Amino acid sequence: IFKPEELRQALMPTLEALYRQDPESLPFRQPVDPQLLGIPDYFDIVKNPMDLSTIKRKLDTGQYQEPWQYVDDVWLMFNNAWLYNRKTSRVYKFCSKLAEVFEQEIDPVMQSLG
Ligand SMILES: CO[C@H]1CC[C@@H](n2c([C@@H]3CCCC(=O)N3c3ccc4c(c3)OCCO4)nc3cc(-c4c(C)noc4C)ccc32)CC1
Repeated sequence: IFKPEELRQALMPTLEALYRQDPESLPFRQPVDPQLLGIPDYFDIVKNPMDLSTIKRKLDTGQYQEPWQYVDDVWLMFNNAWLYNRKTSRVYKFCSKLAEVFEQEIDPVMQSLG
């Protein structure tokens, strides 16, 4: 219902705001690799992986038809990390910071799109 360029122009700054977060975004900039990490149970627990680079690609390639699909992918990323990692880990606390940032950025944008 939305043109892919309008979605990208409006939404990409909110993704850029996540990428700008250092150290917090670094573990989220590429898909979780259970082979490199030695965690063969990762895809048992996380059935639908998501990360910043995959969200960026879906914006870049026109895979979102409406902006709540983008918001849902961002929250899928967050919920995957909170689900798999322990609350004392960097990834878990880093994820919480990304959620704080995203909440503030996505707010005016979703209003502007609808
Ligand atoms: C810049 O490419 C690298 C980024 C980080 C690396 N990676 C590591 C490493 C494994 C070595 C031992 C260590 O200590 N790692 C580490 C952990 C956190 C870091 C960090 C390094 O450096 C950047 C800031 O935070 N574990 C990770 C866990 C996840 C993850 C998420 C999200 N959901 O579920 C899981 C499980 C994702 C990436 C991970 C992988 C390539």
